[PDB]
Amino acid sequence: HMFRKLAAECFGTFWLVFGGCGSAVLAAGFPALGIGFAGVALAWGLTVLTMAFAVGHISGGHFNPAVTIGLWAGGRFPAKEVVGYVIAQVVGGIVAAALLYLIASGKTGFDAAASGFASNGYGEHSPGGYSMLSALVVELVLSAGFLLVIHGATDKFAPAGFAPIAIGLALTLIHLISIPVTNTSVNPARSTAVAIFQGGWALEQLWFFWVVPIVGGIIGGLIYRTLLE
Amino acid sequence: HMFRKLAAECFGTFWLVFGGCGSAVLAAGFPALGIGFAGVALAWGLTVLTMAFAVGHISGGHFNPAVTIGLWAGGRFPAKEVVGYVIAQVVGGIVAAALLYLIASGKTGFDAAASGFASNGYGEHSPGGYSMLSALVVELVLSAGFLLVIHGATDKFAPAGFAPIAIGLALTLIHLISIPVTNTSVNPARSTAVAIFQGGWALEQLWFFWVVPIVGGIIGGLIYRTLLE
Amino acid sequence: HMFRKLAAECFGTFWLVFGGCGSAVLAAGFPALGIGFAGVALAWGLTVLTMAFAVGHISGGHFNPAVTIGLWAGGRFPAKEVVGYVIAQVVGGIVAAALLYLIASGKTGFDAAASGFASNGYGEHSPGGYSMLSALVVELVLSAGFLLVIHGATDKFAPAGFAPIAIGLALTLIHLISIPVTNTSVNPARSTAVAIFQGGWALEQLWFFWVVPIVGGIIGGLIYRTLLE
Amino acid sequence: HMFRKLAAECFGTFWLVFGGCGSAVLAAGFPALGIGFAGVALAWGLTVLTMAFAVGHISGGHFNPAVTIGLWAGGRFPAKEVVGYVIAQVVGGIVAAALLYLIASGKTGFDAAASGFASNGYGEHSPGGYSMLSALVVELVLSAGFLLVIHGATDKFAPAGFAPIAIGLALTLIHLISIPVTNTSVNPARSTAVAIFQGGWALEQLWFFWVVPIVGGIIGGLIYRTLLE
Ligand SMILES: CCCCCCCCO[C@@H]1O[C@H](CO)[C@@H](O)[C@H](O)[C@H]1O
Ligand SMILES: CCCCCCCCO[C@@H]1O[C@H](CO)[C@@H](O)[C@H](O)[C@H]1O
Ligand SMILES: CCCCCCCCO[C@@H]1O[C@H](CO)[C@@H](O)[C@H](O)[C@H]1O
Ligand SMILES: CCCCCCCCO[C@@H]1O[C@H](CO)[C@@H](O)[C@H](O)[C@H]1O
Ligand SMILES: CCCCCCCCO[C@@H]1O[C@H](CO)[C@@H](O)[C@H](O)[C@H]1O
Ligand SMILES: CCCCCCCCO[C@@H]1O[C@H](CO)[C@@H](O)[C@H](O)[C@H]1O
Ligand SMILES: CCCCCCCCO[C@@H]1O[C@H](CO)[C@@H](O)[C@H](O)[C@H]1O
Ligand SMILES: CCCCCCCCO[C@@H]1O[C@H](CO)[C@@H](O)[C@H](O)[C@H]1O
Ligand SMILES: CCCCCCCCO[C@@H]1O[C@H](CO)[C@@H](O)[C@H](O)[C@H]1O
Ligand SMILES: CCCCCCCCO[C@@H]1O[C@H](CO)[C@@H](O)[C@H](O)[C@H]1O
Ligand SMILES: CCCCCCCCO[C@@H]1O[C@H](CO)[C@@H](O)[C@H](O)[C@H]1O
Ligand SMILES: CCCCCCCCO[C@@H]1O[C@H](CO)[C@@H](O)[C@H](O)[C@H]1O
Repeated sequence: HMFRKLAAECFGTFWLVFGGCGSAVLAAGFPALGIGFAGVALAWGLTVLTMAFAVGHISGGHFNPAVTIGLWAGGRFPAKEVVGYVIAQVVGGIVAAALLYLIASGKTGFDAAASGFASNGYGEHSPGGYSMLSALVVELVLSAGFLLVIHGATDKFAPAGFAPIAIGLALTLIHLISIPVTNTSVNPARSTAVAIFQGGWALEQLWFFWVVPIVGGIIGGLIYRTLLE
Repeated sequence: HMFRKLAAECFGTFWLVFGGCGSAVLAAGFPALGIGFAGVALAWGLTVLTMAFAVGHISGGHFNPAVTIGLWAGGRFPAKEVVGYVIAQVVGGIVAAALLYLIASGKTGFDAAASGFASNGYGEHSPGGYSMLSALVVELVLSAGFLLVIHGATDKFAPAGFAPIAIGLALTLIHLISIPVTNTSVNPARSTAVAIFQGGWALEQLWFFWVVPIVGGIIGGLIYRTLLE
Repeated sequence: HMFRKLAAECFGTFWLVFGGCGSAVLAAGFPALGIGFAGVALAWGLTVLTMAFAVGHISGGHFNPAVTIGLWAGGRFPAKEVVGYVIAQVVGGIVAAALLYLIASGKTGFDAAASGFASNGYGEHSPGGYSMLSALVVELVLSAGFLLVIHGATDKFAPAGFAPIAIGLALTLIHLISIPVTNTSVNPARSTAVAIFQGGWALEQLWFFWVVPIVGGIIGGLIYRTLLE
Repeated sequence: HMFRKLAAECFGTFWLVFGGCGSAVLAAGFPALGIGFAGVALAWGLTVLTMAFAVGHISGGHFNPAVTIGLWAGGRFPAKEVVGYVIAQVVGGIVAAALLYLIASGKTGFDAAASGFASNGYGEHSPGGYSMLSALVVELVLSAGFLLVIHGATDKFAPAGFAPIAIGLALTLIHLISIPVTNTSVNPARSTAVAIFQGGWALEQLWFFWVVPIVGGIIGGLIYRTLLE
């Protein structure tokens, strides 16, 4: 049933934004004991590992408009189901961002706009001061690579069952490399969710984190489909 | 035999409290080399991963009254076995908390009451100063999500064998997000165990960490059963 | 062939001491970027995960005299092969400790005696100042629990293939809890290897880390065999 | 088809250098939140875990001239395919190093030569001041051990599917031990890639990190083939 797959994609994407962004906003910078980028990166991949095992057998477990569209371009997913996944994914992420904003507001001094609310940005809004070109190349390469890993790990001849470990851990890796550059998107639903609550520059740069992750995912699906499969 | 399943749940829950709380009390804040929240979060999920692989095939490996009751509500576990699991779980956790208190007392300056002995709390007793509403929402969402992941990872059509990785790592993730908010419960046996030895406010707020994790687990079982399965 | 199993146990135990102790001596305290106890704990479990997958199908992959003897007591391993495993394990660990001492000496200021060379100790020689009773209880409980996890993860009805993940990660967990107490033994071959090169108090307390890990392993094998299996 | 296997080895090795070196150059030392050696070590192993699951079923997933040649020496891979793998691997790594250098240049003050651009070195160029002998022994032992783990984890009687976890995590472990000594090579393609852009001493010491990782891999393949298999 399409409706359960959509529900799976919705809950899945909530889990991803709530855990990934949640761990950044609530836990990364906690004084002395905070989890850092490494811990945020771990949380990211675990959201996908845990939900891909929980609901992958229902929707395919994309939880990411760049995954859905890259699987489309890779010949693994039908055109007709794409938009519904992307919508489910966005809604899921917004609901998680909203519950997170509520949780974060329960601590004195919380300020979504000034902290950035874990939004992805480049230039002045890159966590490490990286240029827009730096942001483009990193997001493109890692979106491509994420898709190449998803395609291959779910290949016919790939050992059955492990895809959720491969894919989720691939997202940890992605974050271990790129947080300093863009705060790591590779996911338009993820960038949209928190940008809405950040409410300023995150909305002005949001288009970047629709365009680049998607193109990158497309490229990754094409590489697998035409050169590897 | 019910007796071995109870024993499995008892040893399992001891392993969870001893490792999870043990790593927090003995190792989180160790000067210069201590493991932080990220390391506590890792320990948490590994207690469940390791025991779910060790004794999951005996009891189902709940190790958590919110898991048992959420599996009940999800239609995966019988009413008649619930109370015995919960009792086993509580006893297991108390024995671990007691052996831990003994281990911790062997270091000059240990003080269960003043340190909090890894107890879950909100408000004044949240590690990060988060309100009661912040604590409710986080514990509710993550208890629900823990149950959704348990249900899905053990679904008929979920690949056999991986559930312990999915579930245990889901608990790491849960801790990576919420330690700052409540010290992370999602488990009434876990909160009760150490609150007894903390012996003050942890006992006054303990009811919260029975009610919220259970309701949350219930909701998660209901979501899976009615919308996903 | 017994000879290959011994060789597997020997190489295995070298891998464990070289990686576990190696990461502590070379990397834990590296200024600013060092890996801490959490990273040492991760290295520990990965030595066992990686070798249990590499040579578990040859020897059973014990790499630990407390594992061999606890599997004996659990009815999973024959008396007649025990001593040969323990010998293989000790030799393996000593060779790793020797190559490590050589590697560590290649940096100005290295001093095995004064640093402790990653040796296990209690009292004055506990990393965190914990008493002998604290050391006994922690080592006993965690040795028992390690054995309970090994027995269960390799149970007939335990899903085939995952034991190396369960067991190796159980050792990470063990280290996440107890490094501050004893530097974490649960392994007489591991304690002997480096105590020889530390060459002072580590040799005076070594008996503790033969007796306690073994008794603990025995207890864990007995718990599984009589109450769980 | 040889061409796809080469492409798999090429993309694979790019993924390894881009993630491993990428995480070091972009994220290790990030102020306050940076990922450290432990996080770099995790990234390393995840590059191999993720690509071995994605393309292992295509090429065998070596991503490392020391792996290819050690599998040769172990009797697991034909002489005639070796050079093509090594070439693919080197090209892959250089392309990743180039895209990384471009990403890193987008931040004020980046200087590949002075930072070392994550190059492997010994002596004056060891991160921790370790001698050349220290560097030889560590790289030899860990290259050998990496190969022993690869051989065993892919043995006939090794449980099917887990090799990518065993091998990838073995690389994390390798890095947890040796970064301080050499920045961890065990991979000539990895050392060559960044040495080209470092452009000074990294090129003068590069031969070391061809010779030692290869000899070590050879030894590891020989140990398995003659003593364990
Ligand atoms: C699915 C929801 C996507 C939301 C995209 C909306 C883009 C908003 O656009 C932004 O609006 C803000 C006005 O409040 C301003 O801060 C910015 O100048 C403007 O670019
Ligand atoms: C699927 C639902 C969301 C679709 C993509 C949202 C793209 C938002 O794009 C944003 O639009 C603004 C225009 O108002 C511009 O001012 C911003 O610069 C741009 O980031
Ligand atoms: C899917 C979301 C829209 C993607 C359209 C691709 C081209 C967008 O192009 C960009 O739009 C920005 C404002 O939106 C401007 O600030 C940039 O100058 C413009 O280059
Ligand atoms: C299964 C065991 C559950 C124990 C729940 C008992 C609740 C105790 O209640 C508490 O008792 C303390 C008196 O010692 C006081 O600190 C508190 O004011 C009181 O709320
Ligand atoms: C299964 C065994 C334990 C059941 C749940 C214990 C709930 C304890 O609840 C506690 O009770 C006290 C009443 O004395 C109150 O004062 C505290 O505020 C409350 O946290
Ligand atoms: C299972 C444990 C009891 C849960 C009962 C749900 C309602 C409890 O309600 C709460 O009890 C606390 C004291 O116990 C009071 O401090 C709070 O004001 C009260 O709201
Ligand atoms: C398998 C190898 C086990 C070695 C155990 C030997 C116990 C050594 O015993 C120790 O010897 C040292 C003398 O050099 C002294 O530092 C100590 O006082 C003494 O207890
Ligand atoms: C299997 C090979 C090693 C067997 C166990 C070694 C036990 C060493 O035991 C050591 O012996 C010394 C006696 O000289 C005592 O002085 C020390 O206190 C004690 O730690
Ligand atoms: C297997 C290694 C020997 C274990 C024997 C168990 C009893 C050892 O007993 C201990 O031996 C130590 C010196 O060895 C003394 O310092 C202690 O006082 C003594 O209690
Ligand atoms: C596959 C590509 C391998 C490149 C190996 C080339 C070895 C370069 O050699 C180096 O060249 C530099 C001149 O630019 C100098 O810094 C060094 O003195 C010299 O050793
Ligand atoms: C497969 C393509 C690369 C082959 C190995 C490159 C080995 C480079 O070796 C380098 O060569 C230089 C000679 O110019 C010496 O000066 C350096 O000391 C040495 O590191
Ligand atoms: C595959 C790359 C070449 C390996 C050849 C093995 C012997 C190299 O030998 C070394 O070469 C270096 C310059 O290249 C010199 O600095 C050293 O003194 C020399 O020992």
